[PDB]
Order: sequence, then structure tokens, then C-alpha cells
Amino acid sequence: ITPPDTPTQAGPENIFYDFNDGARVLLPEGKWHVRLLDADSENILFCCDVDKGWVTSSKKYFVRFRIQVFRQGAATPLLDETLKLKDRPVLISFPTGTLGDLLGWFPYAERFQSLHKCRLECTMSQDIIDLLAPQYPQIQFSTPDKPRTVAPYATYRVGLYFGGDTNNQPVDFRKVGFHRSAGYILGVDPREAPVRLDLSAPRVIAAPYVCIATQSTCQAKYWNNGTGWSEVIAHLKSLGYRVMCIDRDAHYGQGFVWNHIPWGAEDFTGKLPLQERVNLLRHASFFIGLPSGLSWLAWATRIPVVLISGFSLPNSEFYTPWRVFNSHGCYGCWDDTSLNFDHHDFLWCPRHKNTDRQFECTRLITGAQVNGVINKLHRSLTEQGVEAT
Amino acid sequence: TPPDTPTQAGPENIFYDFNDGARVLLPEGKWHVRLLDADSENILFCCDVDKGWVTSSKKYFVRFRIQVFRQGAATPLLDETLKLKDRPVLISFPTGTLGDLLGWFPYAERFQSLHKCRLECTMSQDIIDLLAPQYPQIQFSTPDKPRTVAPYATYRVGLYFGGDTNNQPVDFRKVGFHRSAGYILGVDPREAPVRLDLSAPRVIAAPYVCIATQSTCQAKYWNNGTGWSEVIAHLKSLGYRVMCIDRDAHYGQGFVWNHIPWGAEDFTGKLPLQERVNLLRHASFFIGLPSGLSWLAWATRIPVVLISGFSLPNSEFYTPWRVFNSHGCYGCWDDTSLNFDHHDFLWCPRHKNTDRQFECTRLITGAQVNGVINKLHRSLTEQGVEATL
Amino acid sequence: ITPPDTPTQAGPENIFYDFNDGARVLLPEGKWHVRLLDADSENILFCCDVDKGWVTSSKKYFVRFRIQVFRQGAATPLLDETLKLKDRPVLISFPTGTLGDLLGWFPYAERFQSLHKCRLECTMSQDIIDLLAPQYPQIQFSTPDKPRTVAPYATYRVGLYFGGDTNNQPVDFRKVGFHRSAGYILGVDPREAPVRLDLSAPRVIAAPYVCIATQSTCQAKYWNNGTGWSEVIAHLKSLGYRVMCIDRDAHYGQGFVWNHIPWGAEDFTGKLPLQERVNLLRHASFFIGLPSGLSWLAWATRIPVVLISGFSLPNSEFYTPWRVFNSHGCYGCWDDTSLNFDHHDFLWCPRHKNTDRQFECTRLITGAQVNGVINKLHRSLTEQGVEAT
Ligand SMILES: [Fe+3]
Ligand SMILES: [Fe+3]
Ligand SMILES: [Fe+3]
Repeated sequence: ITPPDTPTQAGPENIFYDFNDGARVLLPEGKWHVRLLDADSENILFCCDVDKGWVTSSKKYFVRFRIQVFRQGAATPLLDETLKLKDRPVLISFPTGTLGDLLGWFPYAERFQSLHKCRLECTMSQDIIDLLAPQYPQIQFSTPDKPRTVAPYATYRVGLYFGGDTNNQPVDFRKVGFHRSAGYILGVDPREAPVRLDLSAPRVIAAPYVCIATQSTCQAKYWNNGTGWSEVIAHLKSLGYRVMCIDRDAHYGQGFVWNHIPWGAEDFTGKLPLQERVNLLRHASFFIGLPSGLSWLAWATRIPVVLISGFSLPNSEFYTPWRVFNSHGCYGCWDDTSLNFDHHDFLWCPRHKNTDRQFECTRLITGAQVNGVINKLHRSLTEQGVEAT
Repeated sequence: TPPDTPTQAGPENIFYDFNDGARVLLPEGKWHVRLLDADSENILFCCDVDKGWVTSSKKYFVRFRIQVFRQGAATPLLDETLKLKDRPVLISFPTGTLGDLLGWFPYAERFQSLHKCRLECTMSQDIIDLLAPQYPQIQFSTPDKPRTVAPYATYRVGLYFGGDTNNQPVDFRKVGFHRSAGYILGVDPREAPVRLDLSAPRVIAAPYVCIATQSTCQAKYWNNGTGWSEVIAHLKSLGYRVMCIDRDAHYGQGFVWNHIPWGAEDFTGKLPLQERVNLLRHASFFIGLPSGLSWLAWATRIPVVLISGFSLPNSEFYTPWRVFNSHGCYGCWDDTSLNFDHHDFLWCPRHKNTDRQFECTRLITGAQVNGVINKLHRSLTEQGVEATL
Repeated sequence: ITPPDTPTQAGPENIFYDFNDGARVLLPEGKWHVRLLDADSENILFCCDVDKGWVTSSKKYFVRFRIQVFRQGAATPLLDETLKLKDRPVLISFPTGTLGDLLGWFPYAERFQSLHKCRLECTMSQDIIDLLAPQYPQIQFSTPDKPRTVAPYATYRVGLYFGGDTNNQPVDFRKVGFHRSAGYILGVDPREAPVRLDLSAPRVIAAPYVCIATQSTCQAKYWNNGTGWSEVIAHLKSLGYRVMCIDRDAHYGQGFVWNHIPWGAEDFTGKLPLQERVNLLRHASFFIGLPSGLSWLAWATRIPVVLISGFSLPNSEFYTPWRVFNSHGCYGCWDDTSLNFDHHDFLWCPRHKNTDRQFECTRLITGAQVNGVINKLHRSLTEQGVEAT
């Protein structure tokens, strides 16, 4: 996933400059004074004297950089080029991060291209490509190992950067929301939007039904209330809905802590292509889930989404009137800039790990609370149209 | 200031309330009290009190359920659940600045439409004159002359510092100072402009732009030496007349004073806000700071160029013309590890009394602002007023 | 700044002596006894036995020195030379200091020449040369880098010496006044006088007008009263005067502290030749300024000068009945021998930096105070003239 070993642009004096991984310039032997500017503000971002080697901007997100190379003590610069992306090869590289990450990030990539009118290629796992590519003919999708461009003018690496990093992102993603961070990185309208999907599939299950997602990547994201899911599933049926579980896994966990597809839900679990999930989701009356990926997919299918989460604040994901949250105990571990997410600890709870208050984030969210929300949504579905937002 | 005695009204002598945030007062002799959240059915607080006031630690909106038990009895004496329909409710704002109130107010209207209550709001006369005509369903008064006298519930909308989570559900710095009001009242947290009287006819014939350069602390000022002057000169070169509409022409502390910029026309002074609304309405656009006039300008439906470095772009209302620089210190105001000082006009927690003081806004050059002005100007001439907003 | 590397006058046995940088004698290879005397008092200033190398007076200001060199055992001296400046090449070197410095010092250089009847060359920036040279045909003007007399008999470097230095100046300039110090250095009548200017230019602006200078070299010299300038400018107009600001810069400052041409003053700013400023000043009814340079120029064009200053005492600059000063708080940072001016700190206030009281020097000088003195000046002008003394 590395940038070219040598910058892709030819400077007048055997000098190569690049905007892959930020503004780069490789100097041949000589005497130089190099300047990086922000073209929009005219500010001098960085400035130094060197003989040969590398000069790279500390900022890696989108900046309209302007590179200037001077012979020490000269009046005009030998090289003076400003980033201009129109009709030029650009690479946006996503990591093979979770599903929710990409569905959140991706629209911002399309915005970047409409704005700059560049030749854009994006890199991600094949399964997302199969899901999205047809709806974005403007953009070329590839895999990290076989990108078509080979030599690009500019590259941007959209992802999450922890520990408050402000070199790869303009603002800490925790301040703006993990998905909106993509917009800031790329310098586009940061307002959230759903991906475009193939919503042409015809209805298969005739009766009214609801989809649910109970599994996630860490325990904190689970709804850790003892009887929550069982109370919800029972209630959904008492309203006349069939209930299907569409989690990738039927059992998931670590050590002795294991989570299983709830008794009473239908087994639509399994790892299959996302398009099949889209097709099933499309005709669901609504969806109940966690802040992991499937909720973003449900969102993009244009159906109501009941989102249950205590470890993140309501503004941490896309807006839904059906968001569930409880503010009486610990909440928002995830958005707190004084704490640090541990990728390796599935049982991560910064403030209460190994105490009887562990995962209070979600234990305070009762089935009654979730059913209350479901009742309002149900009334709105009967009494008002589906169209009623 | 809640009533000295709860305004209910419970069948036995003791009176219960929701004015501070609930409240029960019990005559001498033992009882056991239970506070619940009707939505989740969780027991929030539980105790035995022989005498005195028992009140919830949470003061923001919750569907409280008060239960009073005789010791060791199985059934409760009192079991009242908050129901606001057709009842006197008081929303008390502080006499804070303009921007605060304009930002918060729409949430109070939402609270009313949701609960169908009899709502009275308390605020400075100044704002009442501006808003009252457009919110006929709500009663407006001043803090010293409230008409309700006896209210069923009271809610105190404001900013609470130091990470307080008793008067607000979530630290306002995590959600935005204005959106906090929606969380306190428990309604749709999405920002909206207030409704104004936009009937006034055009007075100044030629195209013009309004600007606001003053603010409440030095950090909210545009501390770039030549910023304003470069902008004002540029505006004129595009054919715009420029008017300054700040309440004061000179404002500051100690030796630090800010003045209406040379070259701007003098429309300053403490006028009724409606006159500012009338002038603003026909301005091609507005340039200001995260202070109050920007919120007024917003609500008059004209494009707003908003310059701010101490505040992240997300925090105020959205505008595609937000100016922000991410290369140095930024966001003093949103940072939960720091603390705003009301008494220090020269507040800069990270760089006070150093070379970098107010870097927040010194990095924002006139060129940067003129770049944004140029795009907005282009969009106004190319497209219409429709197509921008 | 540099004196010849070898003294310009030849003594008998290969000794070179001169007075360029104090009294100097370069001795080659012998056992010598050297005495420096003050011919006026006959005092032996310095006395020593030296084998080879340099012997210079510690005193560098004007002294009628008498150099005597002895063989170690000798009854009488082989060098008996005593300073005599008649018809001899003398160099007076000014630093490239501010305008007020030079205009204050210069008259004393002319006095030194009238007194001693020598051939005098002066070194200073070109812009001052253009202003003065025509009125001082007796004196030869040059710039520091291109001096015409490469072998001078005596040299004197007029300037400010800090830290109570008494080797380059007879007495601390803070005790006698920065401008008068020049006369002490040169040993002439120390009484202040204005420079001779070309006052022949004809009137251009017909109506009555006042010139003002609001900018300066450090913040302490600004009139840091919040509403001062604005109140003065408004008042001048109500008296029928047009007001022009003639500062070199329209904006000046450092960090976040910036000063701008006051709203309401006509813009006559910019880096123009001083002769254009003299021509404009000449016909002004009067001038209002700070202890910086333009006030000295105003003075010399023979118009009444209102001088506002708190960081220096009234006697610190030239006499004017229109000097404005406030004695109730901190004043006179500048004249205080126990403090030290900081050339590198634009926000220097030794007593009160970084406190509420910073620049109390001039916050105590209100617009009312200045308008009071303007009123008196105005009455005297309408009634008596011009001639006003
Ligand atoms: Fe937690
Ligand atoms: Fe700051
Ligand atoms: Fe002082």
C-alpha cells in the first residue's frame, strides 16, 4: 500500500515531486532551499535548507500544497508547482477495515471526484467492490495488491487515526465522528450520506418482517442487557413481524464470553455476498442493530434503523430518530479523547473493566426502553406512510 | 428559581414537582422513595428518608416516575408519572448572548410541538421583541416577571462547564453548544434557524455585504493583522458596499482594543435586533465570527462566511463558507481537557502570553478568506440565490 | 561602524595615533609608558606601561585628549600630540535608528562644526540625507557603507547607549533626554533645537486640516486608550478640521496585537519620501502624535504639536505647551534608570507586563484629556495665531 519509491513528476533539474502520502520532493545533489506552501492561505507551512534527499510535508491529508525549490540565495524558484488535480491520476486508499467504516467513508470519495474532476481510483476488499462499483461508474475500483494506476499524481489514505493524531487527519475523528472524518481528510462537504446500492431486487418474503444484527467486533458494542434481545424479539412477534437475524456469525466471542444468535430469531446468519443482505434488507419493515457495519447497510437500503449503542454518543453515527441511548451511567467510552481504544482487547472497558459496572454502557438500556422506541416507530409505520421519512 | 413548595398536589399533604427536575416533599414520619425512568423502567434513585426533600440528581428532561412507599408496604401511596400534556411548563434561558439564544430556541418550540404543553419561556426583552410574533403558541416573559407563578415542570437550558452531566445529559462540547439544548429537552437534536419577520422591503439599492468584527473574548476575534482590511478592499473591488453592524464600534479589555475597521461603513450601535434583521435580509452575504450576529444572519436566509479558529467547523451551524485552518492550534473551545475562563478576555489555554497566542486565527489570512469569498461570489453570479442555499 | 584598523596619524618612531574611536595609540615593539590627559583639566586620565599593541581611552565621547608616549626611563615624551580639530577630517556616525532619533540629534552635529571649524562628514540612511543635505551645505553626507573620507582624524558615534553605559556617553541619556545626549557626547550646548527644513512648498489642501500619527515602534508608545483616537478625531471634525493620518504603515504590530489607521481619518499613509510629509505638514493647523519620529518632523515644520506620551516623562522630548501626560498611575518606564528597555519585546512594560495594569501609561490618558488640550490650542489659534509659542 506504499507510495512509489520515487516521485512520479519530473522537475526541471533532475528533480522529482509527488503528492502521494503528502507533498514530497526528492532532491539530486546540490544546494537547496525548499518551501511548502498552502496555496489557499499562502502560508509557509515548512521551510528548510538541504543538499539532497527527501523533503516531505508533515500533513498527509488534502492540502492544496505548493512546492518551491530554490538554489540557496536565489531570487526566483527553479521549481514552483501547485497541486492541480483536474484530469490527473488520483489514488484514494481505504484499509481493509470493517464494513461500517467503508460504507461511512466512501461517499466522501465520490464528492472528492465531483469537486476536482480528477481520474480517481479506489482500493478496498473485493466484497465491497462487488457491492458498490456498479453504482459508481465514474470511479475505478481495485484491490490494494493490483491497483491499475501504478504511477499516480496524488494519493490519500482514508482511515482512523488514534491517539489524537493530527498529521493524517486534520481533526481527531472522535471530535467529528469516525465516518465524517473522511470528509475532513479529503476537504469536502463533511455532511454524512448513505452509499448508493442496487435496490432493484423484488420482494421474496411476503409477510411483514424485521431484520436484526446482534454480533459485533468488541464486547462493548454488544447490547449487554441480560434480557434485552429476548424481550425485543418476543415483542416484535406480538406486533406481527417475523424476525430474522442476519449476522455474519451465529456465535462470536473470546475466552469464556460468547454471544449467540438469540433463541426465537430466524437463522439468516452466515458469510455471504453483501448484495444478498441488501436484497433481504430492502423489504424489511425496519432494522434493529448495533454501531457496527450492518446498520450502515440497513441505512443505505432506505429503511428505518433502530440503533442501540451506549459506548458511543448519538452523534457518533448517522442520524436516526430511532437511536437508543441511556444517559444515566457510563456512556461514550468511544468518543472520549482522554481514553484510548484497544484493538487487541475484546473485553475493553476503560472506565469499568473487571468491576461489577463493566458494560453499564448497555445494561442500563432495557428491553422496555427499546420496545418503547419500537412502538413509536410502529405507530408511525401504520398511521403515517413509509415515505414519512 | 423553583417554588419553595412543590406545586403538586399529591393527595396526602406532601407535594411533588418537576420544576428543578422533579422533587418530593414529605411531612414527618418515615417513608421510602423510588425515582424511576418510565421509558426504561430503571430505578434511578432509591432511599429511606424520615424528613426533608428528596430530588433527582438529573435536572434535564426525563420521563420521571415518582413512587412514595410507606415503610415495608408492598403497594405505593404515590405513583405519579410525568405527563406534560396541557400543563404549565417553564423553559428558563439565561440572559446569555444572542448566539446562545438563537441557537437554543428552536428546540423549545420542538419540545412544545412534541408534548403539547402550555409553554412559557423566560429571556431578555431584547429577544422577545425579535421572536414572539413568530411563535404565537408560546408565552414569552422576562426572568423577573414570570406569568406562570406555578409551573408543573421547569427546564433550565444553558451551558454547563467542567464536564457537568447533571444539568445536561452530555457535555455540550461533545455535541455543539446549540445542539445541547435539544439533548437537555430530549428532542430531535438537529440544528435549525429561528423564524423571523422577513417582510421588510429593500432600502439600499446596490449590492452590499454585512460584517461583524466584534465579539465577547479576544479568541473569537480574527486576530490576523491585515485580514479585515484585505477582505474589505476585495469586496469593494467586486462591487460590494461594506457595512459593519456590530453593537459596539470599539470593544476590549486592558490594552487590547478592537475597532470598526477603516473602510467599512458605520452601521454600529445598540439597535433593536429587528433593524439588523431588515438590513441583513437584502445583503448579498454576511461575514462574521462565531458570535451572535452570525446566527441572526443565518436565520435571515443569506449565505454566511463564518471565520473561526478557536472552534471546530462542526460546532456551529453548517455553512459551505466556513473558514478554518488546521495547521496549528485550533479548537480551544471544543476541547474537553481544557476549561473556558469567563473572567479572562485574553483566554488562550494553550498559548497565552507566548509568540503563538491566538495562532487559532492568525493563520487565517485575508487570502484564505478572499478565496472563499471568490467561490461564493462566483456561485452568486453563476447560479441563483436558490442554488447556493 | 568600524574605525581604521591602523591609526591614521603617524607619530615619530613608527607610532600611529588617532582620535576616531576615542584616543588611540598603536605601539610597536619597545618598552613604553603612555599617558592620556584631558588638555582642558590637565588631569591624567589613564597611565600605563605597555610593551606592544593597543592603548585606547575607555572614554569614547568628545574629550580634548592629549596623548603622551614615553621611553620607560625618559624624562620627556617623544609624542606630545594634543587634539586640535580645526580644518581636520571628522566623522560623526549615526546608527540607522528611527527618525525621531536622528532629527533630535542632528542639530548638535552642526553645532560641533560651528564650534571647532572642522571638515565634517556624517553617515546615515539615504532617506534622511535627502531631507537634510540641501539645508546643511557645510556638511558632507554619506551612507554607512560608502563613506568618502577613509582616513579621518577624529570620529564620534552618536547614539543611545543602554544599561547606564558611561564610556560612550558622558552621562546616562535617561537623565538628560535621549536627544540632548548627542550634545553631551559632542560636548556642545546641550539645548534642544529643531532641524532646518525646506519649507518652501506651496499649499495644496485649501481647507483647515490636522495631521495625526498613530503608529509607533513598540506598543508602549501607542495611545492605548480604547476610545481615545476615535473621540479626538470626531472632535476635530466638529471643530471644522479635516484629519489625515500620515503614518508609514496602515497596520502595524506583532503576534495578536495590531494597530490600524483609525476609522474616520483620511488615508495618507505609506512609505513616501519625508519631504512629501514636510510639505503636507507645513500647512496643517496642527499635529497630534506620539513620541516617535513624525512628531520631531512636525516640530521642525514650525506647527503646534500635541504630543501624547505616558511611558516617557514630559521633559524626555522637545518642549511643547501641548504635551499630554498623566501622573496618577505607572508612567515613565522609559526614563527610569533602574529598568532596561528591551529591543526585542514589542509588548515591553517592565512594571506591569501581563497584568491588568499593562500600559496604564496611556489608558489613563482619555480622549477628554486630549480634547481639553486641543480646545486650548484651538482657542489660541483662532484668537492669537500663529504666532503661537
Ligand atoms: Fe464503558
Ligand atoms: Fe488558541
Ligand atoms: Fe508601563
